[PDB]
Order: sequence, then structure tokens, then C-alpha cells
Amino acid sequence: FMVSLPRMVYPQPKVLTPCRKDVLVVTPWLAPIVWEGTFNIDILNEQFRLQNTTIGLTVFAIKKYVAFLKLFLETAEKHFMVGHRVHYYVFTDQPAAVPRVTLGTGRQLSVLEVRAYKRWQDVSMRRMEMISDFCERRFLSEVDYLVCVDVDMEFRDHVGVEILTPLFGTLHPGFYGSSREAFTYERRPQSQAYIPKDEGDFYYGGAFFGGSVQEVQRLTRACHQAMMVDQANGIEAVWHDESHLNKYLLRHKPTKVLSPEYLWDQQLLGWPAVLRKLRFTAVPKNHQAVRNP
Amino acid sequence: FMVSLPRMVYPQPKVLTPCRKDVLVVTPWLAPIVWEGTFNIDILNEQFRLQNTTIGLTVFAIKKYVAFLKLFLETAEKHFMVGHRVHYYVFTDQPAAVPRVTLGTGRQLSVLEVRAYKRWQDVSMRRMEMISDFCERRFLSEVDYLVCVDVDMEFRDHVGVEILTPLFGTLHPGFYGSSREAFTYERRPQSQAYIPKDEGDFYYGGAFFGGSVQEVQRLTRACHQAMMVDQANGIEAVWHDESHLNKYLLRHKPTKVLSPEYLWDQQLLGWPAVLRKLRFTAVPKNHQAVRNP
Ligand SMILES: O=c1ccn([C@@H]2O[C@H](COP(=O)(O)O)[C@@H](O)[C@H]2O)c(=O)[nH]1
Ligand SMILES: O=c1ccn([C@@H]2O[C@H](COP(=O)(O)O)[C@@H](O)[C@H]2O)c(=O)[nH]1
Ligand SMILES: [Mn+2]
Ligand SMILES: [Mn+2]
Repeated sequence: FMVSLPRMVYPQPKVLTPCRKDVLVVTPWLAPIVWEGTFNIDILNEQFRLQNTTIGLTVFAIKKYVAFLKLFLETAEKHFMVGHRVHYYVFTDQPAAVPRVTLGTGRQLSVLEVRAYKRWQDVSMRRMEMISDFCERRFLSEVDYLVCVDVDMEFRDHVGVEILTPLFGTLHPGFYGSSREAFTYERRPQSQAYIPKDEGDFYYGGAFFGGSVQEVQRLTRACHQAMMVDQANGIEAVWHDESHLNKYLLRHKPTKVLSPEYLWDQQLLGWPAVLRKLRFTAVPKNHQAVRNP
Repeated sequence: FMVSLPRMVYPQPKVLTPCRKDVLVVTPWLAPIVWEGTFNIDILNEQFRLQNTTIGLTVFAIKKYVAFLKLFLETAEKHFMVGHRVHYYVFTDQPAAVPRVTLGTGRQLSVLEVRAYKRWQDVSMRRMEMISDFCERRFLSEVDYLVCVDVDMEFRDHVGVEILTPLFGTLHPGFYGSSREAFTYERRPQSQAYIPKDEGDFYYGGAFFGGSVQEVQRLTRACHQAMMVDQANGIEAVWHDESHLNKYLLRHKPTKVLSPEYLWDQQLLGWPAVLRKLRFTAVPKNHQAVRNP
């Protein structure tokens, strides 16, 4: 049950004025595509705070990637769901290396110790299994929504309740303007992640997805089960968990899609005019070195 | 639980092309505004048919308004939710005057006998009470969604599952381009329907609203209870049930808003360029005569 919003003064929506003239703001299945200019955050904050919404944020920091936690968490404190209840879940093989970051009121952090796989591909892929497992261990009783992100990132601007919905994916910053033929889906029919050249809505990034706990558990269980089928068949999808996420979200359409404001790499892509805000961005990195002993 | 969509071939969404350049397609609280060009009905039909969705349609035909049922129901058979399960609920004081309209497979009609109030205003307003009552009598066990419409209308084009959502209102065709000061909300603070001049998102039409059974029961109960408070205080809202609906949807934002394609009067308003389709339209009528003995 939802109580009534209080009286609020804000600009009237303009029925005969598009909120964006340069981008698609709704998918063909009527899911909003979240860009700056599409939402009034004051209305949304009221709606979600009147439900005392709690957001869980999962992040994996395994092996050398513990080095990214301090900036990740500091900047999440500035920009992620401020004003709402937040529960960070840091999955790591090195509990003692988690930095002591000062948290605002109503925000808490749990360290979840997990094993480290040797190959970065397996570390990345086994997040699905690990998130799925903890949906029973903790998440269903502790949070309303889960947001599942890469750690080698920082928040630069607001990431708030405008993202929350039963199931969301994020447009990958390398492909948002691309034709579906150019998307790097898995193209081998032998893999469970296979998507034909004439199928696909978007290329979603594996580095930022989420939803209600129930929908995230479904997604993560399905992707883990598909990756186990592939393993038994001797195939590993071209882009690992991201390939399986794309297969899942083709077949199970998300109820919101986040624009690349929410998943960006300024070193590789700059700051195009179509991005009014750069919210969550890659940290400069030496891929080989940091993924390797 | 939602099964996977089958493989489908359709045009790729265009991230860098607005689906409409002339209208707002999402509200500031991220609810789609449903216009032609915003949705791929093939995707939506798959999603809703994989849930074996049943839609209830309520219509009141009391006193002389029984004359409107034949065209209403015939045209609903052509255009309303075709391919899905439909349950029509005809509320009337004259069961014997309900025309025998031939229904397609999977579609059924129930006649619900109710009393006739003398004043058209009370007939119109007491729909809230009557819909609310039947949410327990029948609707919760029989349908997934309810769509609640005026009878003095006809379907001219597709009205389908693109409208379905937890709670929807429809832009009134006389006000979709108007400033909120010009909206004919109730403006007397003594009424429960009161909305100040600096508040309001849209002017919704009382002639077409709906949602899940749970959300429609909430809306109708709240509006009936507010109309009973007003009656005890000797005030009747300026536009009756429509005034109370607007108060409710200001305080409880709808999860979709239908464009005026879905509620139109061609005699009074013509066929503007902004309407690509005229879906559900007024029948020519003599208001005084037909609302009177
Ligand atoms: O050695 C590794 C490799 C990957 N990851 C986790 O998996 C995510 C995806 O890997 P990458 O593409 O960012 O390297 C990382 O952001 C990080 O959360 C680790 O923690 N340690
Ligand atoms: O005598 C009346 C007056 C109103 N209505 C119902 O209430 C709706 C709203 O009234 P009106 O504004 O269309 O006249 C009508 O479409 C019809 O469904 C009746 O059935 N009989
Ligand atoms: Mn990364
Ligand atoms: Mn009418």
C-alpha cells in the first residue's frame, strides 16, 4: 500500500514538447530509457522514500581489484541513492583489504568472503553464481532492489531511484549508436548465449544491471545455469557474463533501460553532446597487469 | 514467473532517434505516455499472452444509455484486446435491454443489475462505488486488469495491451495542450477533490481509466469515500467523479498515461495532426435529452 504524495510545486509537464529531441526515451515495449531530462527526481524520491526503499549494491573486489574499492565506495557515498537506505555487499577474497570508508546515516556495508578464480573471465562470470546464492543468504530479507556493478569505476554524478524497477539493463557505451549486426553478441549457435544477426534490441553492459531481488535472482540463476551448460559443452561465450546477460534480456525484456550516462569510459569515448551527465565511469586501468598475478 | 519470449524479427530500436518529435512520451515520474509510434504491439502481445492475461471492461448503461450498448460492444469486438481474454461487465438497471452482441472466442459478457439514480451526476459518480463493490464480488477472481469507460462511445481503432499497467489515466481531449491553471479541477478548498492552481500534472478524463484489479479497487474506493465526505459537507465537485479521479491521480501517480488517441470527440475537436489514430471516440448525443426522462 502506497500513501499519498504530499503537495509539491514543480513545473507542469509539457504534453506537446518532447523531453528529449535527440534520443529514444522509451523502448518499443514501453520501458523508459533513463536519460537526464526524462525525470523529476523530486517526485521519484518522494515515491521511493514513502516506501522506505532499501537498495543493495553488489561489487566484487577479488585479487588485485581490491585497490579500486576506496574510490568506488567514497564516490558511491557522494552520488549513489543519497537519502535512501543502502546496503553495500563487497564480495572479496581479501576481507582485510577492504578500506574503512566512512558511511552516511542509513547506509551499511557487509563483506562477503568468496573464493578467487585464476582467470579473470571466471572471476567475472562467477559473479552470477555468487549473486544468485546470496539472494537467499541475505538479499531477500535485507533489500528491496539490487544493483550489480563492476568495481573498477567511480561515481561522478547522481545515480538514484530513477533506475529502480523490477528489471533493468544499461546501454553499453561502446554500442549505443550501433546497428545490431555490429553488436558483439555471442554468434556461435553452440552456445546458450547465441543471438542471431537479425535479433537484438540493445547491447547491454555486463558492468551495470539490477532490479528487484526476485528479478535479479532469476536473471543471475538463469545466466549461471546457461554458463554451466556451455562449460559442459566446451564453449565459453565471447564476452562471458555480458553475453549471457544480453541473451537473458533479449528474451526477458527489462522494465527500464539506463542510458550510457550510467556506464561510461571518458578516456575511450570522451564527453559527447548526447551525454548531459557522466554518472558512473571507468577508472584508468592496465587490463592485463591488474587481471594477472 | 514469466517464460522466455520466442525469437522475433522486428526493426531494431533506434537509440539516437526519438520515437516522437512532437509529443511527450514519458512523464516526469517515468510512466510511458502511450501514443502511436511508441510501442511495438507484437512484442507487447507476446508478453501479455504468455501470462494468459484477462481484461475486464466495465461500462454503465443506466436509463436511456442502454441505447449506446450495441455500437459500444460491436466495436469493442473489433478493436478492444482482440486475441486476449476479455470479460465485459455491463452494469444496468434494465437487464432485458442489453443487446445480444455476438462475441469472439475467449470473450464473455456479464450483466450486473444496479439501481438507477435520478440525476445524471449521481449515475456518473456512483460508478466508483459500484466498481469498488464488484472488485470483491467478482473482479479479483475473474480478471487481471480492469478498464473502466463511458458507454456513449465507440471504438474506431486498436485499443490493446499497450494500455495495461498497474494504474492508468487518460489525457482528457479538451485539455491535453492546456496549462494547468486552465484545467477544470475542483478549485474550492471545501471539497476533497480540491487542487490548487500551482498543482497538477495533467487533466485526466473520467471516461477512461484502469489498472490492475487491486489498484482500480483502491482508486474507486478512495474516490467514493471522498465523494461521501463531500456529500456530508454539502458540496458536489464541479466535474463529479472526474474531479475526484484527478485528485487521486495527482496524489497517486499513474504508471502509464494514455494519450487522447484513447479518448476523443471528433465532432468537437476534429482530427489534429498530433493524433495519428483515433481509437475511442464520442458518439453524437443530445446531452440534456438523454440524461433526462
Ligand atoms: O581479478 C579480477 C577480475 C575481475 N573482478 C571483478 O569483475 C569485474 C569485471 O571484470 P573487469 O572487466 O572489470 O576486469 C571487475 O570490475 C571486478 O568487480 C575482480 O574483482 N578481480
Ligand atoms: O443516465 C445516465 C447517465 C450516465 N450514465 C453512465 O455514466 C457515464 C458518464 O455520463 P455521461 O457524461 O457520458 O453522460 C455514461 O457514459 C454512462 O456510462 C448512464 O449510464 N445513464
Ligand atoms: Mn570493469
Ligand atoms: Mn460520456
